[PDB]
Amino acid sequence: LYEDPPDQKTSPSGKPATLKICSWNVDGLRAWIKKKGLDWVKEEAPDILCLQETKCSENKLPAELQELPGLSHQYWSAPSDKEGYSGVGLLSRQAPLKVSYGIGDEEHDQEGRVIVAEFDSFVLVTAYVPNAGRGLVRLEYRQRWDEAFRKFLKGLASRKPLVLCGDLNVAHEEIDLRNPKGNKKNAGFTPQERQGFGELLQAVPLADSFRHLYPNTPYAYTFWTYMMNARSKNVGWRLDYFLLSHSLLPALCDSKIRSKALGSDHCPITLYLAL
Ligand SMILES: [Mg+2]
Repeated sequence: LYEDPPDQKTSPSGKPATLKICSWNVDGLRAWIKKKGLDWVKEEAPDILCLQETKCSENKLPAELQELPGLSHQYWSAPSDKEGYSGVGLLSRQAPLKVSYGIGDEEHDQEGRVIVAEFDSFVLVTAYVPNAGRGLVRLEYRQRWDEAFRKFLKGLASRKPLVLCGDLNVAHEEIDLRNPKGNKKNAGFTPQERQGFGELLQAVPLADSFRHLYPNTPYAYTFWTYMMNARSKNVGWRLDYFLLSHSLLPALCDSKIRSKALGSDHCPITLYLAL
């Protein structure tokens, strides 16, 4: 019941898109390669690629990344304790003016979850938000994360327009997942997580780029459980977002969900800006 519409590559005022950002929870950089995730990146040819759940360090990266032309500025963050879990990457054609790691809070900065890249007219944040876990074992920690992240982004957005992208591990509203009723007590659709997302949009403020453009479009998901053939059945959740400072809405051309790109239990999302 879902086919992503064609790429809209001009802005509301007819200006051509010039900046293409792709974000993807890859479920392990090495498995993602074995599952032919990198071939797709080459076709998409984004100016900036944000990756979540790399499960990799800046110390143990695959060598294919070094030969990706068009994405030669590469920044990585992995947990401070063990390796093989979480982790994020940000790869850019253009060198950012400044790259920083984490959200300025030691409590929340030990799991390789956030990279901040400052560009000329905007700041890009990519995030892998803590999953509330099986049995919601981490829901209280996730609530702490949500507040600290919100406060961090509010301060960031006070100085420069913000693009936040990544796996935010929440389906905001019922339209954002195939089975809302059955998941209201499962990670990603608890009232606590949904309210945190709503407060994030209102507080910073940020706009949900996809839902701004497609306010009434159902069955549009970016994650499906590996099990039970969920992806072939489109039993999914929209967990991956581009959230934009409002001043970037005149530059917004499109916000895509790359449903057919394989390699992970998430699919990529792609943003087009006329910037
Ligand atoms: Mg995973």
